[PDB]
Amino acid sequence: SEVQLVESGGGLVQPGGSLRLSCAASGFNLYSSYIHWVRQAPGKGLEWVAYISSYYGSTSYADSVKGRFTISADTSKNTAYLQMNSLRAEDTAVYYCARSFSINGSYSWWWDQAAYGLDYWGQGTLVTVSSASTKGPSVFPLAPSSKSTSGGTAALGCLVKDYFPEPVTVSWNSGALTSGVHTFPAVLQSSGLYSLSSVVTVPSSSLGTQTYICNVNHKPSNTKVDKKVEPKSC
Amino acid sequence: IQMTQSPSSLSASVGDRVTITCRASQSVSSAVAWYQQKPGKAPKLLIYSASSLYSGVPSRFSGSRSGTDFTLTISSLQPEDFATYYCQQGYSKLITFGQGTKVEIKRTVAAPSVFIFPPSDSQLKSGTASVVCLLNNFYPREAKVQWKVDNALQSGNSQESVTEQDSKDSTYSLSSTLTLSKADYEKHKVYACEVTHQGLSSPVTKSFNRG
Amino acid sequence: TLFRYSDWQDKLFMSLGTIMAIAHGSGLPLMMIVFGEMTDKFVDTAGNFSFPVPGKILEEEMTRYAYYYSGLGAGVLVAAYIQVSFWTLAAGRQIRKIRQKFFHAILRQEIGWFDINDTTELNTRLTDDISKISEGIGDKVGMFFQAVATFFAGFIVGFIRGWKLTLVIMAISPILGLSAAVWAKILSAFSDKELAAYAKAGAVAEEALGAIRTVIAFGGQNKELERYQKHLENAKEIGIKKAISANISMGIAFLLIYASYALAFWYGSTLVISKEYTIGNAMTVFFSILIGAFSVGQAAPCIDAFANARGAAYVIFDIIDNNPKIDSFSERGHKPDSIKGNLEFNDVHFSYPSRANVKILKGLNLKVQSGQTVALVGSSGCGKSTTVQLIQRLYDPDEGTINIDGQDIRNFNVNYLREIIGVVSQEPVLFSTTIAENICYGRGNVTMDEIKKAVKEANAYEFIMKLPQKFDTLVGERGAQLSGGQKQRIAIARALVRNPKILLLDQATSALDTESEAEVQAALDKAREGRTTIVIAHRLSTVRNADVIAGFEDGVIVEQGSHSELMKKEGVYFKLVNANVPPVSFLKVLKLNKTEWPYFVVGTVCAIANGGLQPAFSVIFSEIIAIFGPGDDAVKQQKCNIFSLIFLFLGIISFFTFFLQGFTFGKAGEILTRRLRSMAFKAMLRQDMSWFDDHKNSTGALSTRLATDAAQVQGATGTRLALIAQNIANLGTGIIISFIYGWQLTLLLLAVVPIIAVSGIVEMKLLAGNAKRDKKELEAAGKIATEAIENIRTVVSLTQERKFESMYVEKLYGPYRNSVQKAHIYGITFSISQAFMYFSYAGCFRFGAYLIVNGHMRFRDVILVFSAIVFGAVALGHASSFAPDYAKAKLSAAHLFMLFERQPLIDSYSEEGLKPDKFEGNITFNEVVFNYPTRANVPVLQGLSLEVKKGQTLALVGSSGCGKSTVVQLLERFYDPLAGTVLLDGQEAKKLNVQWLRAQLGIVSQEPILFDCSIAENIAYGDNSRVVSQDEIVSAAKAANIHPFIETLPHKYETRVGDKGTQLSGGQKQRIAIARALIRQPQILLLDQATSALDTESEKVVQEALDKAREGRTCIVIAHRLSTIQNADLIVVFQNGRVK
Ligand SMILES: CCCCC/C=C\C/C=C\CCCCCCCC(=O)OC[C@H](COP(=O)([O-])OCC[N+](C)(C)C)OC(=O)CCCCCCC/C=C\C/C=C/CCCCC
Ligand SMILES: CC[C@@H]([C@H](C)O)n1ncn(-c2ccc(N3CCN(c4ccc(OC[C@@H]5CO[C@@](Cn6cncn6)(c6ccc(F)cc6F)C5)cc4)CC3)cc2)c1=O
Ligand SMILES: CC(C)CCC[C@@H](C)[C@H]1CC[C@H]2[C@@H]3CC=C4C[C@@H](O)CC[C@]4(C)[C@H]3CC[C@]12C
Ligand SMILES: CC(C)CCC[C@@H](C)[C@H]1CC[C@H]2[C@@H]3CC=C4C[C@@H](O)CC[C@]4(C)[C@H]3CC[C@]12C
Ligand SMILES: CC(C)CCC[C@@H](C)[C@H]1CC[C@H]2[C@@H]3CC=C4C[C@@H](O)CC[C@]4(C)[C@H]3CC[C@]12C
Ligand SMILES: CC(C)CCC[C@@H](C)[C@H]1CC[C@H]2[C@@H]3CC=C4C[C@@H](O)CC[C@]4(C)[C@H]3CC[C@]12C
Ligand SMILES: CC(C)CCC[C@@H](C)[C@H]1CC[C@H]2[C@@H]3CC=C4C[C@@H](O)CC[C@]4(C)[C@H]3CC[C@]12C
Ligand SMILES: CC(C)CCC[C@@H](C)[C@H]1CC[C@H]2[C@@H]3CC=C4C[C@@H](O)CC[C@]4(C)[C@H]3CC[C@]12C
Repeated sequence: SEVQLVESGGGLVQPGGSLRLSCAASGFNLYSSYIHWVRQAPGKGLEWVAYISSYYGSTSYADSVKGRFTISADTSKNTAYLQMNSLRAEDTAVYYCARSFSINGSYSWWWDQAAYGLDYWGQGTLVTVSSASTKGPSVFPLAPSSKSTSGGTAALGCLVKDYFPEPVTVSWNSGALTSGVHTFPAVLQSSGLYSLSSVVTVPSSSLGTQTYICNVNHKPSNTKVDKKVEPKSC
Repeated sequence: IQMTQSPSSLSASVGDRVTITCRASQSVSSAVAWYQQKPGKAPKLLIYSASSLYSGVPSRFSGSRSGTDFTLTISSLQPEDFATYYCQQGYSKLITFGQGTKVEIKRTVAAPSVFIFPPSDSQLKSGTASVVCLLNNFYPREAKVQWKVDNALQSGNSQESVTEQDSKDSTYSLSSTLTLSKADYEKHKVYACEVTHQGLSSPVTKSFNRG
Repeated sequence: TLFRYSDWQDKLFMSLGTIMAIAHGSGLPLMMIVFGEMTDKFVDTAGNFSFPVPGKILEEEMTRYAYYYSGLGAGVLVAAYIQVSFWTLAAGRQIRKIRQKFFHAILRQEIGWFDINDTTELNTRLTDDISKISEGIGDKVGMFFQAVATFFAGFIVGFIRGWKLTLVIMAISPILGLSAAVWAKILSAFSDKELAAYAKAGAVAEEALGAIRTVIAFGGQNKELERYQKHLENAKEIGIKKAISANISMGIAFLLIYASYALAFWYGSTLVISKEYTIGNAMTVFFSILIGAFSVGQAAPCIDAFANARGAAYVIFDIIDNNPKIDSFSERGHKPDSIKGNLEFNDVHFSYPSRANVKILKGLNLKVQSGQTVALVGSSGCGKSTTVQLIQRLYDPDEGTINIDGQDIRNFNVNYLREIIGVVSQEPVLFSTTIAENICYGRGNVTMDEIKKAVKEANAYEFIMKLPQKFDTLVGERGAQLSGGQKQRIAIARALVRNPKILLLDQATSALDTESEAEVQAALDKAREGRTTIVIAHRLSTVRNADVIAGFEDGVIVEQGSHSELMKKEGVYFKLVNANVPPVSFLKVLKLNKTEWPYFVVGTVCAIANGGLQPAFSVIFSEIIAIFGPGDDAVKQQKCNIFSLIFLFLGIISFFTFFLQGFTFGKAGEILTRRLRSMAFKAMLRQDMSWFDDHKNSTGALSTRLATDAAQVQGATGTRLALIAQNIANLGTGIIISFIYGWQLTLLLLAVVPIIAVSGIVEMKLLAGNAKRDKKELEAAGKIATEAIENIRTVVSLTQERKFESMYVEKLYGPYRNSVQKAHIYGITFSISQAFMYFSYAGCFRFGAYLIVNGHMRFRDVILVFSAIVFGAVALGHASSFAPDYAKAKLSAAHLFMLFERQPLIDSYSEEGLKPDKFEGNITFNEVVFNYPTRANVPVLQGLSLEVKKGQTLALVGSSGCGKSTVVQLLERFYDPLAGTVLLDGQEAKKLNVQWLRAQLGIVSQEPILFDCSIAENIAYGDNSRVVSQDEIVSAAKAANIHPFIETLPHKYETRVGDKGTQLSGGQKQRIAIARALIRQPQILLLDQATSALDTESEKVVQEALDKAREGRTCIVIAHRLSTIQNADLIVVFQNGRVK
């Protein structure tokens, strides 16, 4: 067929936990080429993790994980496991599988293991390492100040706060207007929770006539919320 | 076996010679690669071994080697570009992708406009505040800001986020969230926020009163 | 004796193959005769005047000799080729005739014969044993004859050419004879002891793999693994002995062999000093006797293989000549042609040979008038389908009689008898062909009008005008691309294109809707106009349209009548009314032991020594020729004393190094075999109950996996490393010397070495290609035969064996053409092999004469180079073919490396999962949809709900195996539901720690087993992970009401209930199960049919014991005794996997 690597597993654990990430290939035989496990930081960079070759039985881990993670490669059903143990807080990254390159076309030799690059990948399963669990994001509307720019470009929004886990949808005019709306990405709060702020630019020419709502919809907490926007008055 | 994509976060315009240097560790010796990744989506393989392209890849991308000064250069820049490239190297059971670069589009310096808003009394009850003195529609990305509560060098109480460059006219925005617990935001009256940008002939100063 | 099936052309083939076998075998000794004469001329002319700078006589003689050599080469070319082909052609032809006649007499073989034996034994017998005969009679006989030829020719050329020396040599033979013979007795006895001890310690895996399920419930992995290790650590003590003994003996053999060399050389040095036997005639006797020895030595297995040939062919011939009771193929039968539909029975008794300890027929007395329909009823367990099978005489009853119009059942020519009647059975199976072709097989020759008219009338035409490729769709392996009710309708279309005179209808309306049933009913009704039809009763709502209606109570006519005649007749009817095997590397099979590297190091250093021993004998031989040029006796004879000793020094050093290499690698091998045995078993036990419930991973095949493939891996690990190392030394210094000495002869001979060497390689390549194509064609015909060894009873019913015979032949003719290609492919390269050994002499020596004349290298150097290379390659060949089959133990390693890594979805070892502290036995089912992914076509549970409360009970009433055992499993979490959830104690069982969950669920299954231990050891198996106090046993021994009878036994808690423990009843070993489930203090029970061997009291006592501690804790019960169902707390029925 066409080369198709998918992943599985993954989705929640705290520090001190196990997990199993299963990369199932489709379109080729597993034991012909090498298999790696890259890990994309949440917003920072892209760092290798391991590999295994099931035709010379040769495994190899990067330092930061040695002894802790274990790879394996079940060639009864074209599958490549990565079992994880004792996860910290510096491992919330997303974890793509990958297949290292071969030049001949149908197998790879031992010399120069994966020195021609990695060609096919999957789409990463995102994993996390937070304590406790998730809570509700009580919004506190960023009401435009009464010192608003008279007939200028007025900022206004609301702060959806203490919410987990990602994502949450924040819409304006209840899905009828998001011009000038910037959904600032989810930034993390010290104890482990999050905060995002969605603000919009408006002229003060209409501040009397039109009055809006920031519309929040926090799906994994089983809750959908509203809170009207108002130009704040002393 | 360490890798350094030295000119991190490039800022080149469409239609120009564009350069990337990815200076390696010692002697990888032509076994490096070059990956281009558009955000959120898996990285692609662009070229390998520092010379020779993959399949399906356009022939406007140049790979150059010299000793251990590598280079990935461009001249076409079809706007399908503008992502982040990572130059992994692979050698002796140790593979390292180095910390890559990005490519920012060019535009005129966009005047930054600041907005400050005291936290909602709807909010102060829970025992905290989170006041935001952010910015909007500024170019370039480099903006220095100063919280100054009751005329003080506020440090360590700022966590700023920034969206990715606008697709249409390519400016930025900013959100800075100064938080304060209940025991704090009750004893100070004038809360002053400052910004510093080259678009501003004068680094300005947002403020308010606690009422 | 064994060559019966032979035309004349076979005999001509064999004989014109044998004579040329002999005339090939005699081809080296003549070669040595000429070698003698030529070295004589060379060394004579050399010493009598060496000419490093009138000599052309040397050339005249050497060209003469080149003609002799090559002319001899041509001779062996032709004779080699003919030996190979003609022998393998006679092989192929005779084996094809064999196969064909064997089938045609397995179809003629009755069903009693099928009731006796197995049905994979047969097909495997076919495939393997026919290959066994083929290789046996095939060609090994040719090679054996050429062996005896080269032998007697070696000794004769000896005595003819110099007799004193030949007697010296042949005199000490009986000592080498005694030596290698006691070598054989030693090694054979030790192999026997070793194997017997293992197979005494491998019945454990076979009694704890024939019962994987009870184990994997009660938590008995590690108890087993340790019952295994404790036995492998007995067998190592004898493994080691065999290692040292066999390899001492091998070293001895070489000490003696090298001792023989020294003796002969010193003697035939005194007898050359005396000017009696010249070097040319002195080297002749030497080498000819050497060649005699090597050939006749290296052809013993071509006798073991012939023995295998006979050993197989015995049973095959035993069957082809076998001749049964009533013959499915003899036209000797008094077949009437006009007859009514009369069917009269009387006092027929019939028992089974395969089951004679239960009377199944008890004397039936029924009359069937012509046309009048009787409809048969009866309960579950009397033998209806049995009676049908009888009516058509697949057997012979004991002391009764059936007749048609009084005419005997021994009258009807069986083709007539089973082509005149028709039957549709419980599951009439469809073979692997079309629809039109199944129907054609209905009769054999029919009309398309009959076709569509039956098809329609058979209620079964719509899907045809719906089916893909409407007319000719492929109903493949066991009817997967169908509905249910279509299969009985299509069977009825087949059976109606038959136009029978007696019809039989059995359970063919079990998964239909009513209307289609009624259609086919009225269709056979409007078909019966003078004939009878007998039908076995599924639902007594349609039986009503009968002339007479009959029931059974133990096989006799018990109740006979029509509707109202029985409705008040009060018998039984009244109560019834309401394969990739991913290849492995080498590196991986090795990494399987990088914890005996010291042994590999000793052994490979030692090996390289042992194997670089020829370049010695090349340079030694060079020096022997060198000393004999000028002619000063005094110092010659002293040099020759020296060289006899050197041979003696090599005879000792060879002993030590042989014994090391052998013994060291014996140790490494034994160790790795013990480790792979243990590891693989332990990995078997950790697999979910699907993998074991396959037709591929049976107990036979797994037990073979352990008992041979573990052994075979050592081949590819150690011996192949020793062997690569050997040959590198044997032929690296070869070429290194031969380049320091022959700048230019060496290249020329290197340009021939590959032929003598790559006979084997080119044959491996092409023989492998054709062996693949063969095995494929063989597997086609094997399919066609697996059919009528599986679906036998049907095929003899339709009598349509004889169509399968020709269908079989049509494929059999594939592999025969395969063989006829293999002949020529094999032979031409074999002959170039044996053929090209002579042309090398010719070329090399003629060229060396060229140089010597021109003056590039002394004759001692041409003899060096030539010996170092040519006897190099010829030694390489024998070395290699001493190894064990590396192609066959690089796959074996693959078959264990796939059993190692395979990750079961339900890991029976895992240390994770929510552990619940204290457990309330609240079991719940949520519309659980289920099917065995083995026969994945019938959804066993079609959405099922059940819910029981603590201390309470459930109980599922109904019919046998209706979907009533699968519930017993989905809690023990063998299988997982296709759909549905079984959340336990409020929480989902797809989240518990499986190792924990089964620790609360005590079970008394339908057939409890007692292992090969003592009874104490056996019950206290009831709990593991904590040893059982002896009183715990005793406590349950009074609980389940069993402590008394124990006090009668020899060893109360210590008697041995053996393999199955045949010392026991059904009611006591079943009772032990209660003893067994109760030591765990199990929360929920599952008392699946504990009373099928429990007597009244045995159960009637223990139910008090079953429930008393069951009080305060649930139980599901799925049994058959109403008098337990009634007092139960709850109630459920199961109809086709559904509740109502
Ligand atoms: C030349 C003088 C003639 C001496 C005659 C020698 C033997 C014949 C003596 C009596 C006849 C007895 C009939 C023997 C019946 C079968 C026994 C036999 O005998 O079995 C051949 C022998 C073993 O048989 P196998 O294949 O089973 O071995 C593997 C052994 N186990 C299986 C244990 C690993 O063979 C072997 O292995 C090892 C053989 C060692 C050969 C070493 C090669 C050196 C080559 C040339 C050097 C020659 C110099 C002569 C100088 C002449 C001067 C002009
Ligand atoms: C048990 C653990 C196992 C471990 C774990 O691997 N293990 N441990 C130890 N071994 C082991 C070690 C060594 C052996 N060898 C057996 C074979 N050898 C041998 C040497 C010289 C030979 O002849 C010299 C030339 C050849 O041609 C001749 C004779 N000739 C022609 N056709 C046939 N013979 C000839 C030809 C044409 C002419 F015109 C005249 C001639 F004279 C003279 C023949 C054979 C020595 C090596 C076997 C097994 C193991 O395998
Ligand atoms: C493919 C097979 C059949 C190879 C055929 C090779 C045969 C036909 C060749 C091999 C080398 C040849 C011999 C080599 C040596 C010479 C010596 C010369 O003074 C006369 C020809 C003579 C005697 C040649 C005869 C033919 C010969 C034996
Ligand atoms: C097993 C044995 C008997 C096979 C028969 C060997 C035959 C084929 C060998 C043995 C003797 C050989 C012949 C001996 C004499 C010569 C003289 C030479 O100048 C031309 C070839 C010729 C005529 C030889 C041709 C090949 C030959 C006929
Ligand atoms: C076991 C039997 C059937 C093997 C048959 C061997 C016969 C065919 C072989 C064995 C030894 C051979 C003889 C050995 C010695 C002589 C005398 C010599 O000056 C030339 C070769 C010649 C004339 C050979 C003729 C063929 C021969 C007799
Ligand atoms: C059964 C086995 C051991 C018999 C071996 C025979 C050996 C031991 C004997 C038998 C006949 C012997 C030869 C008989 C005659 C003589 C003459 C003498 O002045 C020197 C030794 C010499 C040349 C002998 C050499 C050794 C010899 C070959
Ligand atoms: C079958 C085997 C065990 C036979 C025993 C080997 C005997 C026959 C061989 C082994 C080595 C030989 C001896 C080696 C050394 C000596 C002394 C030397 O200056 C002349 C030869 C002589 C006298 C040899 C006689 C024969 C001899 C003893
Ligand atoms: C098939 C292989 C093993 C044998 C091939 C034989 C060839 C390589 C050998 C056989 C006999 C040799 C020839 C025999 C006679 C002479 C004549 C002389 O004035 C020059 C060398 C020359 C011309 C030799 C050259 C090589 C030669 C033809």
